[PDB]
Amino acid sequence: SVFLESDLVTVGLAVDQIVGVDQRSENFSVVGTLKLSWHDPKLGFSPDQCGCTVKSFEDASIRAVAGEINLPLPSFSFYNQQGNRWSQNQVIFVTPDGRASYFERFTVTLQAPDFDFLAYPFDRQKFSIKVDLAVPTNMFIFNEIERFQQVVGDQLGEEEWVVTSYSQEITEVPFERGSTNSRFTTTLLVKRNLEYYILRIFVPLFLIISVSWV
Amino acid sequence: DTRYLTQHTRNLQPGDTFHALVEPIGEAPLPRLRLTDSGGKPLAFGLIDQPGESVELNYTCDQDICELVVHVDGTDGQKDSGEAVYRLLVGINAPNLSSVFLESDLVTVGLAVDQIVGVDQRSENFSVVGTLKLSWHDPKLGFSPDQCGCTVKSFEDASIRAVAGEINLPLPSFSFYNQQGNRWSQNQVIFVTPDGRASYFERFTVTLQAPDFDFLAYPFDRQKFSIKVDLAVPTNMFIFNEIERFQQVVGDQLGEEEWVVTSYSQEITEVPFERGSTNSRFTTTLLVKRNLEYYILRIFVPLFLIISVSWVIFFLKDYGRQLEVASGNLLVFVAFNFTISGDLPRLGYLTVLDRFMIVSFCLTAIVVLISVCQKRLGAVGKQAVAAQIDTWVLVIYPLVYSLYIIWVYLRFF
Repeated sequence: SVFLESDLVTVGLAVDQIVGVDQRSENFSVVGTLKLSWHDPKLGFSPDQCGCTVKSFEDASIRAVAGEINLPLPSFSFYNQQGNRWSQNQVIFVTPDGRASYFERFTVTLQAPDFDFLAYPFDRQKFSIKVDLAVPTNMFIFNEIERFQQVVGDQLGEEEWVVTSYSQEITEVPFERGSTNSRFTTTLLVKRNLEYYILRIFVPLFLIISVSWV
Repeated sequence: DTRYLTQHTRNLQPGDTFHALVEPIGEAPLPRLRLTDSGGKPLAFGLIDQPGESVELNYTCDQDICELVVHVDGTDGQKDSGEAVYRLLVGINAPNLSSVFLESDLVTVGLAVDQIVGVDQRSENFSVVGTLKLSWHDPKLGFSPDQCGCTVKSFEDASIRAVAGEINLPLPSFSFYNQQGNRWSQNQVIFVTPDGRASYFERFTVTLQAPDFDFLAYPFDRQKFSIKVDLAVPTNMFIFNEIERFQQVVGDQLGEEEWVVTSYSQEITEVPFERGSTNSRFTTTLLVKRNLEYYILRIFVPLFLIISVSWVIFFLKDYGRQLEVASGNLLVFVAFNFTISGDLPRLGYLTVLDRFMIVSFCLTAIVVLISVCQKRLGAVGKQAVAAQIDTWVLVIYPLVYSLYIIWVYLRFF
């Protein structure tokens, strides 16, 4: 068994809807789910007090009442978030073992600064969901990605773009001076539906230039 | 998906017995049965019987109170066994091969739409106001009405989620799956009786996703507006089992004029979450069809008029003027065409109206292609030839007119 005692953040994320995709403002909006999990021998829920294996908590209770012992918790931030994150449930479960599992279903607006409009309307793009820790890696790191459900939902609900391939991958980033924090970069690569562009722009053009020929 | 099972039992009194049995009703492989306490610590083994097909199990209560949880282990079995059935025989005092001895906590969900505020087309979402009622017996939170000169006490949001979580017994959380943005919750009030009957309803405003928007049939299109409401917790804790219609699902006065509801659907499902864990989903679906009374009087009536003009010009045969008129009628067409506004998001497909419109425009220009030809003839001569085709066209024009309609009837219906 492993004698360096571990606290290690397991991050999972999943997109389930692409609500909005702005072009002018170069942002886009997705609904999703984000799950963090980590063993703490602490918060050791002996099930003599509770006739149960598992107890759970939501937002105001966790951030306040779990901070009653003043042991640390792995904070996190959507780096390239614009505006607000519309958090529907922020529920967090714990085992006697002391296995923390926090997932949060969310609504977000995200920046896409890697919009190349040159290839238009034949253009591909990168939609990213970069999710850092707020705390440094003196405290917490995500090391292992769990795919807790499929990253790209069957029913995204957007018709101008469709996703080609996804990418989930961890990096470590400088913060402050000489301090590094993990970043769970969750990137969709996308290509544009040209069927609109062919039928309402291209054939008309062909027709009009055909007239000049004839 | 559900490859393991539990049942939280009733509180056994001191020195009271317990009997349990599993039998494969659907010729399925043999399961492991066990009894455990309310926590993890286990009490017994469901042994494989003398016959060799039944899982016999026994235990008697020695502690001050016995909180019991029967396990049915389903991991050494048929791989992805779509159907595996079992008959679970459980009882307290009589060893035999009135009231219900599996302790129940069971979420009763009711929902009702009262307004369809907004219906976006481009973004493919829509907004409704409603009410959602959850109810469940917990012998716990047992409100003895000696403290309160009353039968019932109630709580609103900040008090329930915080102060009801003071005892740290669990509560059935829930989420609108296909919610976009925020849920505008007006009152989140929850009632309880001494009995320990939980009554939570919440009036809400929501924006919901409709990824099942087919724009092809447009403007003759029907759609599905859904309100999928999951639990956040798994079914180790809570399940909705029974739907109560606490008021009529579709309000008389929805307040929307472009669509009206055809039929509704309320129905429970169970959905995978995490790995190997299932949570209930209260799918409450409105089926909808479009009011075309707008579409008939501002799109279709005019179209008919404009194409009628192309028809009637063939009557005239003063060919210069005929052509002038036809050309003019086509010119209007352009104006009209860009007038009709479709609020549809830019779309991969042609819809119905897009197809009829494109057929209208082009041959309307074919009527102009014919006026030229006739005028030319008339000028050089063979004027009767021009008149022949005039009659010729009038016959054929409105039937290709008609079959085209019947053509798309078929493909689009």
